[PDB]
Amino acid sequence: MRLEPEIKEFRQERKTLQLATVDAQGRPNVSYAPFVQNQEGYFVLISHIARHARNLEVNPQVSIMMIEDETEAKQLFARKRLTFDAVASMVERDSELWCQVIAQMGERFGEIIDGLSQLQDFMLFRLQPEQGLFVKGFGLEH
Amino acid sequence: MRLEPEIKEFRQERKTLQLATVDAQGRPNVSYAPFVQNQEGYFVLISHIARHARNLEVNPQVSIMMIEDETEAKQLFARKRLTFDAVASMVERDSELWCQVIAQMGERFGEIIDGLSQLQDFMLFRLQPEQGLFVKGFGLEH
Repeated sequence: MRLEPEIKEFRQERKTLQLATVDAQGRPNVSYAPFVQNQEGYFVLISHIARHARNLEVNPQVSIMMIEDETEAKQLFARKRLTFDAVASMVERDSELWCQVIAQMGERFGEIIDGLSQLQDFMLFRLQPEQGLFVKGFGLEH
Repeated sequence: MRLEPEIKEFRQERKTLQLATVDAQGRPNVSYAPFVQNQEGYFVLISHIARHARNLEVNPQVSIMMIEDETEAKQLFARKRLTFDAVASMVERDSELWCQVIAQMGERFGEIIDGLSQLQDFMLFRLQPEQGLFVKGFGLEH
């Protein structure tokens, strides 16, 4: 497959981001979150109870990775993946952006989003890429 | 399944760690690496060319996650997973621990290890847990 269409198929199939966040003193945390993406950036809906949400609140930098499953990988030392760093911003509840992304998320993930989007500790973060994109295992590399 | 056997099964079946590292100014990076574990800690063999290896060298804190695959998860918003923070240290090439761990890795991962263990950019890091372990999706929770 050609590079560009393979990237597209991958972004459409993968439902989760792996995230590296940091607290105010720069202690690292790794976590994951289901996501949707659109013209405004990548969006995750996560719990303030968990560290990654409290981290993105105080220190709005994230390293993001979208990666194929261990069991799907031809080569474990070369998992097909897309990686990029981003700047995090919280999305105001019930704002126009909020309603759009929640809608999108419901469409991708279904009923579950109904409950989650009601809970006060669940915050919506917009993540916007800034320093490039790394792509491994696509096109000529597949 | 009971908690303890379910954890045992997971660590045996899961072959990579997802890593959150930080550079000298505390900027996050997300990555992954095949691992082995033994009584000396968790071990990953990674390239100094890549950011995570240079991060671990200069700022040796890391957040580690072992996580079930996306396509296998019953619920995407509750992927079964183990998470822990750790301290990293570099293992001296051709030292006793190096030879011990390379043999273990070759056993888990096969001949690929023969090549990587000979590339000078590939370094062996020991990751040791310092602040307990978070267990999500096991035993009574399953």
